[PDB]
Amino acid sequence: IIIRYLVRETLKSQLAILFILLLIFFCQKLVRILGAAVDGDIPTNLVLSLLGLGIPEMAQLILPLSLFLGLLMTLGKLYTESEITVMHACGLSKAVLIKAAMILALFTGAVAAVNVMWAGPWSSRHQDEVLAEAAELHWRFTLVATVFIMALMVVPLSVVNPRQGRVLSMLPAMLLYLVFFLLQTSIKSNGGKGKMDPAIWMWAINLLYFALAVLLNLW
Amino acid sequence: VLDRYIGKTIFNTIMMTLFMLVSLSGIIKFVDQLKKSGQGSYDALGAGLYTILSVPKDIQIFFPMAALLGALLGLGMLAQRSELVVMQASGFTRLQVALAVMKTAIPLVLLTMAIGEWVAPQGEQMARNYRAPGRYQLNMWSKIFQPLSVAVMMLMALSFIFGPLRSVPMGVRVVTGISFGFIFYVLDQIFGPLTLVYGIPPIIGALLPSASFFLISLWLMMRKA
Amino acid sequence: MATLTAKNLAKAYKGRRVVEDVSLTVNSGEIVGLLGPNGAGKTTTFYMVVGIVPRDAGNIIIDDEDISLLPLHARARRGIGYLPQEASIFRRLSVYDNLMAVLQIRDDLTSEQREDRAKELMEEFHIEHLRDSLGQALSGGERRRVEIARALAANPKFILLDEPFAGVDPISVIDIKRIIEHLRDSGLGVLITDHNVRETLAVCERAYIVSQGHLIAHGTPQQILEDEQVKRVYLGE
Amino acid sequence: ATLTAKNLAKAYKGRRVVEDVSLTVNSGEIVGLLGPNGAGKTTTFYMVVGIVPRDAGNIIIDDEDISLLPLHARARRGIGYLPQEASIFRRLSVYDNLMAVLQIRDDLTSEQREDRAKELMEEFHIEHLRDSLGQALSGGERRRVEIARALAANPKFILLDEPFAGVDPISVIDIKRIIEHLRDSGLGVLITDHNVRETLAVCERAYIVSQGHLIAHGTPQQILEDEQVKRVYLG
Ligand SMILES: CCCCCCCCCCCCCC(=O)O[C@H](CCCCCCCCCCC)CC(=O)O[C@@H]1[C@@H](NC(=O)C[C@@H](CCCCCCCCCCC)OC(=O)CCCCCCCCCCC)[C@H](OC[C@H]2O[C@H](OP(=O)(O)O)[C@H](NC(=O)C[C@H](O)CCCCCCCCCCC)[C@@H](OC(=O)C[C@H](O)CCCCCCCCCCC)[C@@H]2O)O[C@H](CO[C@]2(C(=O)O)C[C@@H](O[C@]3(C(=O)O)C[C@@H](O)[C@@H](O)[C@@H]([C@H](O)CO)O3)[C@@H](O[C@H]3O[C@H]([C@@H](O)CO)[C@@H](OP(=O)(O)O)[C@H](O[C@H]4O[C@H]([C@@H](O)CO[C@H]5O[C@H]([C@@H](O)CO)[C@@H](O)[C@H](O)[C@@H]5O)[C@@H](OP(=O)(O)O)[C@H](O)[C@@H]4O)[C@@H]3O)[C@@H]([C@H](O)CO)O2)[C@H]1OP(=O)(O)O
Repeated sequence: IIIRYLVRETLKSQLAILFILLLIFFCQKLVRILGAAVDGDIPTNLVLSLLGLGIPEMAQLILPLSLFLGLLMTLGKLYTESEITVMHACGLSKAVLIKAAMILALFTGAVAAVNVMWAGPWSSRHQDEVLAEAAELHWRFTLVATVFIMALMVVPLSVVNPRQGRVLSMLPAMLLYLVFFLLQTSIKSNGGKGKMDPAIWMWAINLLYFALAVLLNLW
Repeated sequence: VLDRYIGKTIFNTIMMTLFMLVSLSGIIKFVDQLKKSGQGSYDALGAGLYTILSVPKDIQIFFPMAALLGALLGLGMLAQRSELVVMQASGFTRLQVALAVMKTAIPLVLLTMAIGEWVAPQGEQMARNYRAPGRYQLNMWSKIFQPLSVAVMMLMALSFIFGPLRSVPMGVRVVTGISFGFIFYVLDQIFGPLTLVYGIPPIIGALLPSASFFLISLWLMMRKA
Repeated sequence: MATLTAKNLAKAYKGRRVVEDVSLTVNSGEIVGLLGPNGAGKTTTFYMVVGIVPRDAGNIIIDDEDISLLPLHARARRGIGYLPQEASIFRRLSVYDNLMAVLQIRDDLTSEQREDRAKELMEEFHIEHLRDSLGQALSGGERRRVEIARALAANPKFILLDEPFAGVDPISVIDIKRIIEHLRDSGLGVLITDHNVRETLAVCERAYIVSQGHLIAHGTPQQILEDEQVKRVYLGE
Repeated sequence: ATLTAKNLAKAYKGRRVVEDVSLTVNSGEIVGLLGPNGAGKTTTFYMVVGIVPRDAGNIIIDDEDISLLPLHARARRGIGYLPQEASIFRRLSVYDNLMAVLQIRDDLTSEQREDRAKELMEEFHIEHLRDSLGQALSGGERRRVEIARALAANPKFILLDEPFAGVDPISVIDIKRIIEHLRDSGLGVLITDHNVRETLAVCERAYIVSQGHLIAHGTPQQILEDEQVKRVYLG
């Protein structure tokens, strides 16, 4: 199928953005680590380990954003080549973009689940000791549901703007993505560690985007 | 006149880019204040904290990172509309464009140093009062080298707009500005604190790798001539 | 046999009347150009015949069935084939994969004939030697053999070519006309919107010229040159 | 006044996209650089202008070497290049736009420079656009500002990069008329347009380049007598 090609191009592109986003998030986590290194006088022996121990922490933020940035760049470049506009002109439907995303978002989601189901707790427990000594679930669960939403959300946000701007198409998709993430990050504030849970607005905002994702996709 | 037009293009792009990026910096950290809200007030953080919250983020961080992204998006926006090539094909010297854009950094370092000596430490220190050596030395000398960094970020844009422009799409230049403008970021908060780790003396090194962009802008200026 | 009938088509961008009532009809075995000053009526009226840019007013009828509302999700599925001016060829895919890719979306074909037709379609335009040749490895001269061959692999009527003469090499102009003859010989309408005037009329039996947002001309190229309204605004001798 | 080239050749990364091409244009002699696209037609043209640096050839105006010289140094002497894109100085008015370029000519005094600006504004019938922002101008208007701007630097030879790019054939008379004024003055045109059927009707002689090396040199009348284009280009 062409869908297999759509994924193979995206996966070859997401796997490149993933390295690029890993480096970008490496520096941010290294800056925070280095800042804590000079503030708390944390020894240099394990600063590298902490960088390699916060990877699941960054993974929650990049794995959706690596697929999304991959989807935006791939669909950006495919539309910049005027390939998508023929992909619909040849009898395929916009569902092909969606089904291509989902059949590749199930992968990223499954990996996102692994960074949520196992690597998350795995990261923190190793992060607690680092040989130095010598609720969340509503945010935890919405991370997987983010991938399916954004893969559904990116496919309408990249094919109407590139008529005039190569990167100006990404901005509304990125800003609408950013308004999702910070608001989702903002809401996961009240009732954190422990059994106390945040009020019912985190999934209310998250479900809002899914409705907003379907709303502009059906055109 | 042709240099003055370069000034508005390059300077207006730098100023607008700085403003949009500063809005992003504000609300991304504003929601951080919403996270810390409940001490007494968040609407007050919206009004009183926000104004003195915005100005500091420019000088130590978002000004030079948006300075490169200002010209490399702007001075490449002229080459995006083939303005630069006609500007050069009319005989405006290639060494005069660098004498044009960098001459518009003199009004831009004053809008940085004076916004980094009278309101960046006066406002930010006032901003945290609204929420009621190994470290300083490195930073302080670096903050004196702040005019040189925006003059080099602006000098990096000249090489990136006269070297690797290769009829690129504006988008590519943006991510070049996003990336080297982020490389300049990581090289300002990783290499700067690493200075004490490797024992690089301030009297000789410190934030010079951040200003070693010059040596990254000097192998990007004669490489193809 | 089949007819692509576009009538009453009009749309205003930002409120400015880009195109007014245009009545253009093309049947199978007819090649109609969509020409005129750039920006006047072309690149906006033509696309709405295809369906890319949404239509504000008008009605499109093919096979005695209206398609004006439906985008390429169903407009391309029924009877409309669009080929863009740029490199729509699937860059990161092979020719025996991209041909079938749009050949296998249409459910109205047995899989045994599905694999067969791609072999029969690939040989039609002399692409047999370019079998699994990966895309992006083809010149602009062959970019079209596969680009048209792909857009032909949907059983589409009235194949609307969008500026076929973009990479204008006057030996490519001769080649492109030849493959368009096959599309006309394929019992399909053709709708061209090429920039240049002097070469499209050499292959078009009819030509709907739209200027000032209002369709102005239609019919034989010989009929076109004797009309004053088109000549004083498009050619001027 | 001449703009001659000697055995020009260049490879982007070793492909030899141009092989021993020589172009000679004398003042008042409109010349066209026609042939297959991407085959060397643009690269040879862009090598003359200065966008693509010279590799193994040599370009000469009269006796002065301009091979190593970049575009502007070549431009400051006698070269005026017109890009395919707009380059209308969107955020600058036409009065300022011409006077901005006129400042490059250092030998011209400011008092006489203003008269030169007015001379060109009334020469291309764009004088009423002195107050216009210049952000948006018609295809007839847009090119006239660019040509006035290029003509303001007072070059010896002006090179149009596809002046007939995406233009309606009724304005081809206007674009050619702009070219006609350039040849009316002591200027040397160099058109690089792909529409060979429209460019060739203006040029005295043309150099048509293919697959790296120029194959046809002379008047378009002589080109039709050349068997390469009559058998491999037309048929
Ligand atoms: C185009 C392609 C796209 C590219 C890719 C995109 C890139 C994205 C990059 C992101 C990477 C990182 C990801 C991330 O970042 O991820 C998360 C981010 C998510 C989104 C990211 C991804 C985006 C979407 C995807 C992308 C889509 C496009 C955030 C995070 O992570 O969330 C939080 C984080 N936010 C961010 O980071 C924002 C994020 C924002 C990200 C922005 C992304 C922008 C992308 C733009 C895209 C453009 C297109 C649209 O990133 C930053 O900005 C960093 C800079 C990034 C820039 C990178 C470059 C970008 C380039 C882009 C182009 C290439 C925040 O602090 C970070 C700030 O730092 C600097 O400011 P400052 O300098 O500090 O001011 C920065 N300044 C800067 O950087 C500098 C500049 O400004 C910026 C420069 C940037 C570059 C500039 C140039 C750029 C290039 C330009 C080129 C063009 C700020 O910048 C800002 O402001 C924001 C800034 O303007 C904006 C950024 C600018 C970006 C601009 C980009 C422009 C690009 C344009 C072109 C593209 C920044 O916000 O807080 C936490 C960390 O702090 C922690 C830690 O964990 O380390 C926790 C602390 O607790 C705090 C807290 O701070 O929260 C503080 C406390 O005082 C208190 O207040 C407490 C509560 O409030 C109380 O009520 O909270 C404390 O812990 C412990 O400390 C003590 C311990 O030691 C013991 O003693 C204890 O006691 P105590 O001593 O008392 O404290 C504590 O216990 C307290 O609490 C207990 C209870 O609560 C119990 O609860 C328990 O459990 C809880 C857990 O369950 C929770 O989970 C926890 O609470 C605890 O565990 C707790 O124990 C009490 O117990 P009880 O008593 O009650 O019982 C107890 O008594 C006590 O009270 C606790 O235990 C301590 C440490 O642990 C000590 O050990 O520090 C984080 O939580 P966490 O990390 O998750 O944990």
